[PDB]
Amino acid sequence: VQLVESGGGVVPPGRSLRLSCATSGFTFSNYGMHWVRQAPGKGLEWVAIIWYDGSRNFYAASVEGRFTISRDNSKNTLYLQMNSLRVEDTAVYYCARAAYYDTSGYGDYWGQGTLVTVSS
Amino acid sequence: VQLVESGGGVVPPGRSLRLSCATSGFTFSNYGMHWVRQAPGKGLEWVAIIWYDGSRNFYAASVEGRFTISRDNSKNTLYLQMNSLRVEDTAVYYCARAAYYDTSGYGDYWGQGTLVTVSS
Amino acid sequence: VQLVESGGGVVPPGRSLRLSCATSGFTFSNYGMHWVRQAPGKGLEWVAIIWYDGSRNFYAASVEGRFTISRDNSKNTLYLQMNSLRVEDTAVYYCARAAYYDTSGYGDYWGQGTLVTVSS
Amino acid sequence: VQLVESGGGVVPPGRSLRLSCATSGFTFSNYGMHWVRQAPGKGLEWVAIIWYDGSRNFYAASVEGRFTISRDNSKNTLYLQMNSLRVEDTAVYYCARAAYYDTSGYGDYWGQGTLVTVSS
Amino acid sequence: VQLVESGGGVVPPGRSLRLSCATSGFTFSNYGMHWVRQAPGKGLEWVAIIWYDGSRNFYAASVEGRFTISRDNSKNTLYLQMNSLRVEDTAVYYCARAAYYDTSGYGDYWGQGTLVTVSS
Amino acid sequence: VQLVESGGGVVPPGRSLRLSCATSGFTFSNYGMHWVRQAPGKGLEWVAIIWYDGSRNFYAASVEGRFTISRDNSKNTLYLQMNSLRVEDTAVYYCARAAYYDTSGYGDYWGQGTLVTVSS
Amino acid sequence: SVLTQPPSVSGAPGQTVTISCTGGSSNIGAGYDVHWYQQLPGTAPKLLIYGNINRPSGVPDRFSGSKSGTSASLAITGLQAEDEADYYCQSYDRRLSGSWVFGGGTKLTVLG
Amino acid sequence: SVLTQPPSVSGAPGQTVTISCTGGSSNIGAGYDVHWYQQLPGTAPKLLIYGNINRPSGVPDRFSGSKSGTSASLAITGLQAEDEADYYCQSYDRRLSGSWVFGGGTKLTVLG
Amino acid sequence: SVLTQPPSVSGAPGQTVTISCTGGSSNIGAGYDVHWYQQLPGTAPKLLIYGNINRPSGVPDRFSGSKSGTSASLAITGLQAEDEADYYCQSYDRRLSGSWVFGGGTKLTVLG
Amino acid sequence: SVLTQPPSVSGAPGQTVTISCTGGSSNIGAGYDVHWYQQLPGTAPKLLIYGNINRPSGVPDRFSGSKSGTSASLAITGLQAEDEADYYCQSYDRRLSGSWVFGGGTKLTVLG
Amino acid sequence: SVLTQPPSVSGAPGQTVTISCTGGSSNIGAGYDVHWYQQLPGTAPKLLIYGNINRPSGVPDRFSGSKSGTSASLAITGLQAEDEADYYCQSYDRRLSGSWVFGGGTKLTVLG
Amino acid sequence: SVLTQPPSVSGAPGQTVTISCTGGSSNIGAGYDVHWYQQLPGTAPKLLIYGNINRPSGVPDRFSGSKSGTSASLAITGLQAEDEADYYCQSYDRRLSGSWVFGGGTKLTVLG
Amino acid sequence: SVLTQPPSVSGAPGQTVTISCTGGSSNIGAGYDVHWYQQLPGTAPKLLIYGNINRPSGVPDRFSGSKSGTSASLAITGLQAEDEADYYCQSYDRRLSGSWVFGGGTKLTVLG
Amino acid sequence: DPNANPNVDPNANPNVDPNANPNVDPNANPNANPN
Repeated sequence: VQLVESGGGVVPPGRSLRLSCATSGFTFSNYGMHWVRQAPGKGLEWVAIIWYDGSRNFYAASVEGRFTISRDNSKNTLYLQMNSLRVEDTAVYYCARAAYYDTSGYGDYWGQGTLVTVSS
Repeated sequence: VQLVESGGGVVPPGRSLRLSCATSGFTFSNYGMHWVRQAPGKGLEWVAIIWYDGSRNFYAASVEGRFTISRDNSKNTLYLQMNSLRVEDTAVYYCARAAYYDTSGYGDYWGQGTLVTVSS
Repeated sequence: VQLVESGGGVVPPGRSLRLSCATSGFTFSNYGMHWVRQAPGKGLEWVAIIWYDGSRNFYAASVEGRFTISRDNSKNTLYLQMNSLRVEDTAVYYCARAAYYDTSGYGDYWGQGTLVTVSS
Repeated sequence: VQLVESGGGVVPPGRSLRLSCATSGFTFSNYGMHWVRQAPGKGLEWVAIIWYDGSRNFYAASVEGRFTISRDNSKNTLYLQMNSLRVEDTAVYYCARAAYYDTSGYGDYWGQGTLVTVSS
Repeated sequence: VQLVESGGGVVPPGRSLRLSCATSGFTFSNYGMHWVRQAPGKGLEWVAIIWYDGSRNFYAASVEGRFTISRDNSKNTLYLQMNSLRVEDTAVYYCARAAYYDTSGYGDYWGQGTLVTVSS
Repeated sequence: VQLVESGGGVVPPGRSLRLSCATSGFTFSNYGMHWVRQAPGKGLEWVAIIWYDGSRNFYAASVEGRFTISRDNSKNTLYLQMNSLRVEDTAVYYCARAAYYDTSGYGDYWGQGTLVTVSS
Repeated sequence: SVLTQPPSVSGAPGQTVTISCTGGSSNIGAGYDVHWYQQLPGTAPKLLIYGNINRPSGVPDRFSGSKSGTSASLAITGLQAEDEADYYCQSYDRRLSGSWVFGGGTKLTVLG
Repeated sequence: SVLTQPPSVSGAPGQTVTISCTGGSSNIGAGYDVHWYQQLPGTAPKLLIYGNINRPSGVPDRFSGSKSGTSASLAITGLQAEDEADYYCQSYDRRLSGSWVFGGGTKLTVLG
Repeated sequence: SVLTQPPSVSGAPGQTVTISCTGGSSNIGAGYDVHWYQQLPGTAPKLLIYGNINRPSGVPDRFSGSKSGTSASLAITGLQAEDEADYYCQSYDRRLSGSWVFGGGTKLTVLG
Repeated sequence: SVLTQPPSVSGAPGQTVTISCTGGSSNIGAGYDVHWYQQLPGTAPKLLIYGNINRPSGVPDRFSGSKSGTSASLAITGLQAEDEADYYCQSYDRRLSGSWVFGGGTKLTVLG
Repeated sequence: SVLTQPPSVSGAPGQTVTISCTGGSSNIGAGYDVHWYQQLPGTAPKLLIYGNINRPSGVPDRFSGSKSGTSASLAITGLQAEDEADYYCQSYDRRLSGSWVFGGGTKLTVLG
Repeated sequence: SVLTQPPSVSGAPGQTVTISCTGGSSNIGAGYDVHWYQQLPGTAPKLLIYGNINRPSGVPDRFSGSKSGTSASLAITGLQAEDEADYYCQSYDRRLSGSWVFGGGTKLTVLG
Repeated sequence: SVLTQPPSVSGAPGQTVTISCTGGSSNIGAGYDVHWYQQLPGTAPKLLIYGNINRPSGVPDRFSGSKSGTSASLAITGLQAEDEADYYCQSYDRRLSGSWVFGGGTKLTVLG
Repeated sequence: DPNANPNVDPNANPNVDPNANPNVDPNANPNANPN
């Protein structure tokens, strides 16, 4: 299970940036995906989830309405569309494969991350 | 309901091998199929499932990403393609016809299997 | 809507017999068809169904692999090919027109049936 | 878009009668057609449909087997052939051009209608 | 590939006008063709399509029954015959070569158009 | 079955060159033909097809309008007329006999090929 | 025979009698619609009731039915001599490969 | 008739009168789009509303409608004398073999 | 090995022996139906019991099953020499990605 | 207009600007591929993008796009004075009889 | 910062060190399962513990977890120099809209 | 080039090697049959495999292959020195105007 | 040998013996009509059946047949000693250049 | 329930479901669709 982040860079504030992850080693269409991020010097923060068939999309309240999560199953690719990026959105963004245990879930496989910096 | 298997033999690790389960006595296209395996001296392990129309495929975690399951409905045949064979993959592989009861499923008819050995 | 069976008779076990149902009064090609049978002293047993375009067929477990259902739209005729007849196959066979209500289906029009006897 | 009914009149029950519509203003061969009818003092009742290429036909349950729908694309003409007219078939018959919206269809252009009376 | 249009000009309303598109650089007989129009100051409106062998024609609802599309393969020419011109039909008309991608189509090569004015 | 290329050589860009294949061992008039080419150091590229009766011709997008394919059944010969040769057209050109399997076709017999060089 | 029916019921003309089917979670309590058929001694089954409560225009309002939980029922009011017949339930059992399942069948005897 | 409409509605000129159309789980609650037709005293029905809310360019913006659950409705505002007509609702019932089904029609009377 | 089974069970012909299969809240106590398979030394597994208590027409009534909480069970009465075999239970573990899970397997020795 | 496009977009040379095209379940979210055309002030439109992401060899990698749900988009990077043009989207509306539908077009002004 | 973690933990090689994770009725005592991730200084967090006690087969059995009430923890025994890392707990908070919540993280220093 | 092939494969005489050919929904998974050709250094390509699995009588059974999903493959067993050659796959691409499309081509090197 | 036929069938005088013929999507299920020929040991084949069910005036009604799916068959009833013969099926294979294809041929042996 | 907790809940397993009947379901309208 290999997840590969791509698309970081530096964003003038107010502008958009589109991130994505390519996957291999498993059947992409059978799994849900997550995005998480870590601002430098900060702990981990959950950002968004998309179901295996796009039936559900949930966002952290701090990014909802600014960020959009989507998938193209035929390309084994997960996308995150961030609009109106703020300074506070600076972080390393990571992909993870959704997993679930019993009364709560978890991510099992992780990629390496890519950095998005929002600055004038 | 008759299930017939062929394709075993011995190969060096790292090699690929394809197994094939030929069927007769029932309508192949109306049923999903399963593969299980039994390493010598061991119990049974589920390996893979394919839906009647190929719309879904699932794999045991221990083989996911290395094994592929497929169907050729026109020839009433079920296939299993194993890539990157490991020593741990030595087993008798068996095909079976999918059945389902209520809250869980089961196999009803079984083939005789074939032996795949992975060793230099 | 008139449905008329033909082809019964007396056949020794192991031999074959072919039944058919001629239809008129409705557009044959727009409907699926069913065969059911009634052993001479029992209730009704479902035997087989064929879809309006011939794409799907389903059989009762008691006859699957021995019986074949088919249609010829240009002759407005439904056929049932019974191979490997057993004594247990003695019954009156009836054709019926497929109908469907909501969560389950039903037959609406029935033929008269024809008798198939399987005996030394 | 003109749709013009012709061929109405009065017949004894048991007799046949043939109705038709001439059309103009649109490409006849690109659209399916419908017939509906309205018994005096009553609401509307759907009678039959024919596909643009003549490949499919569907009839109301109360007329199937007695009525035939057909079309000649080279003459821009829609026909309805009624056999065994019954007293209950007295109605104004109308042509309508098939249209389809999303989950259901509708007629958009209508003719003027013609009256068929069945009486002894 | 080159598409050349000629035949515009100004006519009184109610009059007819025949436009044509001469083509070169490709095999005319292997491709379908389109006409679109652009009223001055407006966006693009699809008008009509003709199949490579002339077997099908489709028209925008706004012109069907008034406009005729046709072609003559021996002279590599596409024609549009407009009857009953209205003031609202003033536009630059363009021909285009049909192309098709997957679930929808597109035009690839375009002519330069000709202007048709309908006015007192 | 022999297919024999002739007419290769070298021309300055802008000039024409005419290739042909003499054929024997089969009924030329019953088969369609193909031309393909291979630039030195490159893979294979399809160029053109002509139908057994000359009714249809198709060309690769990169040559349509510059190349013409033709045949003369009375001489069992296939021709390719190339006008406005470009440097980019340098390649070995080959004939192949059309064959067709089911959902796609193939060439079965191939010639020897001839080299056309375009250079100043 | 996944739908259980009494093998026989009876009553005098003019009386009300019932015929019923008992299923389970896979066939009636599963939400699948119940249908009833009537067979006379020398003919093919005739649809009597469909859709639990609906009936062909050829059936008099003498016959009616219901569905509740895993139970289904056929009621006959104003019993006539002409009602002597075999009555059957039909439904769909999601545990089986066949489209239809039938009950055992109940014979109604009218005590003329 | 699988769609129920009131047989008659009315109002004074200038008032708003609504015509309901009630179906069930097989037709309106099933997601099939509802259409409306208008019939004047001596002619063929004319398409009034299509696609639940849309209308032909020949229809005054006085007519509109909606779909919710198994209910559907046509609202006529600014009632005119010229609106006296029979209005019918149309949909598709998945339990029947026919492409279209209609309600019985509602007559709108303008109290001039 | 997901479902827990003893590695061995035994008894003399004519005796009753049982094979247990113990899971947890994710596989047996989870409401998932338990199935049993029988493998003889030189063959492919045979379905013995399905649906916790039901069985194929090829199985004599000497075998029966049971399910209570997380504990599933197979009992064999009238034990014969012919019953020497490996018995396996099967269920579905909702914490795992695979369709089927098997127990360890129990070898039954008949003390001839 | 069938597909919705903003009437205007602008930016300074060197900037990135986007042009949206929003449809619905019948035209973009319907699975139909979206195409884009570029019209310069005195000529016929040129195919810019086809197949949602592909483009003619005559178009520099300055233009690219995507489609998600019911929203399609054209991105222009490294905006030049020479990009002043009208950009149009195109798709197919399954509710209409025509082969192609267009948006109203967006005019891109480069703020030199 | 939903689940509370100490900012730092340390000990000598060979010793046992622990990282707590404390929540409330909304996220640990809530019946939710606690998970742990280990992040090395220049990479992604990796799953260490799941299901409160379970672990990927790639994890040495030197790590374990537990829970009681609103408390949860991760213990490392036989601490090695290579265990220096940032450890995070993870759960689900009943009061929040997100699928996952994280603790504040703890930094483990091995006093080699 | 629309079909993807590795530029090179290899192995010692006596080895088994495979050559892949990967396409998409326009040319392999599209239901179009895949064909293979063999080219020796000084001549025209020769048909090796046709119809995905069939071959000319001039081809020894050392060469065989099949197609599934969007990936086709040529298997060579009993690799000989004589097998050094360029192998190409071929199909039909429904998005293009040409009858045939080819893959890039793979050179097979036998490590003698 | 394009169409598959058993090499031999048999039965005693008076009995029913059938001869099968099986093709595929290229030659029976392809919509091509199946024909049958009868060959006696010292002569040329005689048309027995044409058009799947029709036969020459020179053939007694002892021979009849049919076609369904990819299967076809010749039935002989009232088997006579004189029926000892070779029977062949014939059709057209859309993948081949020849007008006719034959099956292997079946010899019918009468058990006199 | 007068005080059910409204909305769409997170905290569910978003990974298809490998526990379903993989066979063809013989319970669907077998008739042509006039719509």
